[PDB]
Amino acid sequence: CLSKEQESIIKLAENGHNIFYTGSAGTGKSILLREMIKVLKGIYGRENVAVTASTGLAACNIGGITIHSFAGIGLGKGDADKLYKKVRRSRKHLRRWENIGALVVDEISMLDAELLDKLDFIARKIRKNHQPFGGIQLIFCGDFFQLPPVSKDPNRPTKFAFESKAWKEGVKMTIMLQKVFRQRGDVKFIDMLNRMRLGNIDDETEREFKKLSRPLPDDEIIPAELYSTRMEVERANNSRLSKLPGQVHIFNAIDGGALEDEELKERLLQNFLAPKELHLKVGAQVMMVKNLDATLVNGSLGKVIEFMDPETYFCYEALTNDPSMPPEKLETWAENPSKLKAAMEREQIGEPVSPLDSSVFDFMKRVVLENIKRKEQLMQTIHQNSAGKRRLPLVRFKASDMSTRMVLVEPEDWAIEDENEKPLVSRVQLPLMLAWSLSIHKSQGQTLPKVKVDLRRVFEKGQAYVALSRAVSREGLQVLNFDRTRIKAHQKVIDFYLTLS
DNA sequence: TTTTTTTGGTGGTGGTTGTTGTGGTGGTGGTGGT
Ligand SMILES: Nc1ncnc2c1ncn2[C@@H]1O[C@H](COP(=O)(O)OP(=O)(O)O)[C@@H](O)[C@H]1O
Ligand code: ALF
Ligand SMILES: [K+]
Ligand SMILES: [K+]
Ligand SMILES: [K+]
Ligand SMILES: [Mg+2]
Repeated sequence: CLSKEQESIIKLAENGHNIFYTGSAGTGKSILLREMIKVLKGIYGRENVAVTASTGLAACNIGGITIHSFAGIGLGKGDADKLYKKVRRSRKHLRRWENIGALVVDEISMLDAELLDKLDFIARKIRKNHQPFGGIQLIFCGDFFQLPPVSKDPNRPTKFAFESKAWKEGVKMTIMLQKVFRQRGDVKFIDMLNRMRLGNIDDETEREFKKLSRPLPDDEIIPAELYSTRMEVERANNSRLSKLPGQVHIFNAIDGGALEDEELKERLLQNFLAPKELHLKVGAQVMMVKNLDATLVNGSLGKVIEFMDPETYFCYEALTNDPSMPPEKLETWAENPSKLKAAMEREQIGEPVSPLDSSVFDFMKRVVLENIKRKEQLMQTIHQNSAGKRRLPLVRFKASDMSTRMVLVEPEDWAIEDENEKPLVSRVQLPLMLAWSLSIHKSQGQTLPKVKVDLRRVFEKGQAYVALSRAVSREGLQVLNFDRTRIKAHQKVIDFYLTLS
């Protein structure tokens, strides 16, 4: 049901142009990108379109992965020549760069000039091809009135992308969307945001946002919550978890790394994104933070169903997807776990095991011949035999393709490197974090019809604008600590947008 | 104040980094593995 404007951008891409297209929050940029990818893939081949964004959550929104994950450059910090050498070792990433025909990059506002220039070097060098990006077709999408790249604060609204040599030679074409969809119900709200987008906040606009400080309805819809800093986010996530009914399950990380200063180690540990102490409950909302396979990536959203050991989960999964599931099969595995292990492997202590929440057996429930749910009492027995085995969270993850894949999530390992690649710090922990609340950075690209926003710690230009334009309706938005002095837009972006009509 | 991540050969400034190689479609490495 794409608009006249959206379809012409898709059709322009068919003609082979290297395009950047843009528009205010909620103009339908990502919804259009999703559809565009199908036709680029039909032109180039299923495996030959790189779909990428600046953050994990924004990449998942269009079925892709982070530009960093795609390129194979790690953090991509060093000289272009060093990154290229890292890339050319890894067979997956070198072949990817040689074979792809198109590179899709969403939320481009968060990509700094150095990365584009280095990426240009990499594509030119790998493909033996002096075209702007080795000839890869470029589709760039985002809004530079939103967040700039993440940096600290020497003198760094880091030169944005439009200042990169790679950009000026590569980007052939720009397209601007104008119609705001996200907030379409509320024209006064849309006008307030777009002027807020440009850093032009008047008194009357300020009055209306300060009016939205009233609390949200206590209704069963759990709100999204947005904060500037990870510390704010963790407090909001842990609060919501404590309101959930249920026994807490504690997962303490295993940390290491061959550095003598314990404090220095902890500084490096903070940026691993998986918590030291992961607390989960049945019903907890979680986010995947590691790239495990093709459709389970950083940004995948899920809900904890229960906690089971691998033997129990094999039975749970098979009971799911059952032709009719004669309860005899479950019984064989119950009294003879040696047969469960073989069955499981054919396809490949002092703490009481709490029984499974009855909600996890609801899928079979939606005539006493078939209402004999002995399997529920059979599944509970098999689970009880897991006393003294590790019980992992079963999470229903939802991918960008609308699939609802159930995964019993095992611990993974993280490591960082040096100027070269010696590991400084390493951790083993589940690749999960609570995700009712989101940082404003990772929220960028999301649509949040019920959201609380606390602007108390906003610092970068455009951050306040990003947070409020996630909302759909004013009735579903609360804003705390709005301050107009913290919303001024970057003049370089105002100027750049002047060559656009 | 915030984001970004890692198998194999089209490296060798390292095995303390290989259950990540119980490898070999690599050689400007050798405290690793056969
Ligand atoms: N043509 C359209 N018709 C109806 N709704 C749309 C259309 N385009 C976008 N939307 C809605 O607008 C919201 C934001 O769109 P999105 O593609 O995320 O914009 P952006 O990526 O620019 O923020 C989505 O929830 C989507 O449902
Ligand atoms: F610019 Al957006 F969601 F991608 F507001
Ligand atoms: K090696
Ligand atoms: K060797
Ligand atoms: K080797
Ligand atoms: Mg988008």
